[PDB]
Amino acid sequence: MWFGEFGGQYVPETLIEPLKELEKAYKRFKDDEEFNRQLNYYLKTWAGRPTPLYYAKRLTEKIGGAKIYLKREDLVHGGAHKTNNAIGQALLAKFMGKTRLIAETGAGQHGVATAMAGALLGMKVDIYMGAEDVERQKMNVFRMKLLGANVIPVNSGSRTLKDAINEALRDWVATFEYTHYLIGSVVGPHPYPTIVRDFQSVIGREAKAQILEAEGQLPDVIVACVGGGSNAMGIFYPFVNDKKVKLVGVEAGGKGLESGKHSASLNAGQVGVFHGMLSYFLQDEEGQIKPTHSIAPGLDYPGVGPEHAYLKKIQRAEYVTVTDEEALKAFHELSRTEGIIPALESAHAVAYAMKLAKEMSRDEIIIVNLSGRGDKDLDIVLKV
Amino acid sequence: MWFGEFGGQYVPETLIEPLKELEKAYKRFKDDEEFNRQLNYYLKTWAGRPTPLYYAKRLTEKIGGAKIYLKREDLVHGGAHKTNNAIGQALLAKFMGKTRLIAETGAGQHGVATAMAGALLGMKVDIYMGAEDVERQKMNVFRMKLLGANVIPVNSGSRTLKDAINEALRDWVATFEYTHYLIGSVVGPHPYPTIVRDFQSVIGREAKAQILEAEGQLPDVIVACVGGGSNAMGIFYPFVNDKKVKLVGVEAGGKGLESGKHSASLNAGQVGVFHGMLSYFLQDGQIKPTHSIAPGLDYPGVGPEHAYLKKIQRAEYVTVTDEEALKAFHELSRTEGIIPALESAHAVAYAMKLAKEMSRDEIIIVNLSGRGDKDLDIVLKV
Ligand code: NA
Ligand code: NA
Repeated sequence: MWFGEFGGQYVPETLIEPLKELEKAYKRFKDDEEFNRQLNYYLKTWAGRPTPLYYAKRLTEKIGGAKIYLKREDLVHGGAHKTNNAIGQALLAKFMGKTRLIAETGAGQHGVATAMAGALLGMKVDIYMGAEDVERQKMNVFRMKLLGANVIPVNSGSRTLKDAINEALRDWVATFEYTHYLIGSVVGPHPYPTIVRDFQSVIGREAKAQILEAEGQLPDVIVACVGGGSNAMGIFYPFVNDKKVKLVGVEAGGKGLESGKHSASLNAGQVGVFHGMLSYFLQDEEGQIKPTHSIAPGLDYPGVGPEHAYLKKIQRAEYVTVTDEEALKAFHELSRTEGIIPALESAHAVAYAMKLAKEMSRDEIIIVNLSGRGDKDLDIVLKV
Repeated sequence: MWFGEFGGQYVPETLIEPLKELEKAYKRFKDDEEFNRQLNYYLKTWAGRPTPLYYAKRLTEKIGGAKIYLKREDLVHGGAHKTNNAIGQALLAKFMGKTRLIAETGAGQHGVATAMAGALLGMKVDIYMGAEDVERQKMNVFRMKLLGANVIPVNSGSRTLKDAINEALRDWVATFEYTHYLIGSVVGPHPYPTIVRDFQSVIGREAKAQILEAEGQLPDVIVACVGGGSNAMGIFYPFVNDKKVKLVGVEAGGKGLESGKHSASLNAGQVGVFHGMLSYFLQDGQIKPTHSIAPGLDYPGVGPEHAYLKKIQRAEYVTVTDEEALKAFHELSRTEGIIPALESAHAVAYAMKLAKEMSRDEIIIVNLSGRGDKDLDIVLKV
């Protein structure tokens, strides 16, 4: 439940029953032979795992320092690592006898991954999304409908993510007998931060075997962007006990940390309670979740998962920030130099790895988690 | 250069030398160990090959006849099978010592694939595109520029694909010493129909191994959409000598064959010279305008190797309308959680019809040539 002092289950009493049932089901199935056979079957034949580990030779030669490798999550079905968790949890729900998935979504990217997994597995899908966010992300709303999901605009309160979370929780209280609440990052009350990390750990397990095959040794550094923290935990987790492997999470610097238009919760936030967890949040003087900004839609989440708060505390991972401008430069540079258009989220990680590689020697190795592809971001990059 | 009575090399004398040199280099590199090592290395690490073969269980059960498997070219880097050929030819060009790639593009899809492959290999990329198509395809043009390519609008003639083709040819005449002309389908003068087929044949080779692993037998039918015909040849070719495997090509029926607004060249075209080859093209003597809701099926011709397979009746060619393709687009999205390319949706639509008339122990593989992210704006605007 706890990662040092971070995590917990800060929920109304009514949710203790569904969370207990979910934890018991997860304990039973997580190492079950049949459950894992079906999960591996869907990951392989539907999602296209394993994803390759790509040596960005041109980008490496240009910078003239460490070798940069890219873990190609951009190639998973849907174009984002989110799929790995959507499948795992949707299948877990099916094994629990659930017939319905619900989820909240801010950018709509988790909404899409949940819709896709629900369609795959023949489940009903209802997605809660703040009305202001429905307005900003019309193509993701269309995608979800195309995939058979029902998008429910949340018109109450602030009409944003926090209002969608509350409606999702309220729904789940009433419908948990047949409905699974599918959380999209390493956030939420226990057991979700653990479950999501476990379903993303395939990223790091593949990358470890791939880098040993390619180079005969572990990486010197692994760099991943951090929203809620799921792609970063997924690639980090299998290396945590490899003491010499440096781990770097990259948060959204937005328009600058001084500008207050960012989403760097670890760097600039404070300890607080939200979404049923004790972790770091960007929140105002009155304890309310405060406005966040990134050019990358998926880095708008106002907090960060408790396992990252813990990793920062014990100094096992370092956490840095990259601005909108630096992420944009990296988005262009990767496209031109390697013919890979990255997600703006992932471009934050590419940006930082480019700075880091320059200092390091040529025999050293950086793996960047390329968490998604940038087709989704073409509109806004063209606008800006 | 010939596939029965189709194919050939209908070019001016100025292009004979470049084509001979390409043929000679291709013979030298196609079975060369190092060339193939590097090709497979890029296909694996950069493009993500092999693509999976997916059993569409829910779609199968819903229709209640044959098993429907999908060869998932939608998961290749870029979202379309075009990447396989773009990497192949770009690497060939590099092994020949070329520093520059040119190509023509209609919807921008081959232009994007060429631009990606050129970026990968450190080559200069110029893309000829008709000015009418440039105006209609804002996002693909942007993709191409974002990938480091230069888009050269063509304002000659009717400002369409045929004018782009003619401009690209004119360029290659001048620049061939250092420029490779990268043709995007199984079309053009020899040796291009052969080369592109050979670079797409990886699709069928994987699919053969994958279906034997899953079902212990070859499929009863293979279904693929046909524009110029590269994704179809890629999946067909390794099964051509497996006599019991039925091969079906699906052309764009558009608004309907009787409406005349379509791109069904095999079905309704006549035999003639166009783009340096003898094959079927849609005509009025002149090139006729074509239509499909799928941008990639708007090519007025078809590869000579399909003309040939049709004539000897090794493959059957059919058509599917815009409306049928759209129904299948929606159906695959809802039922399997895969948003297909509108091109690929033609194959899916036909496979769903055919599946209903077959037994539950029979097997269909559909080539899912690409993903549908690129078509969302079209489908919403509809
Ligand atoms: Na955050
Ligand atoms: Na045609």
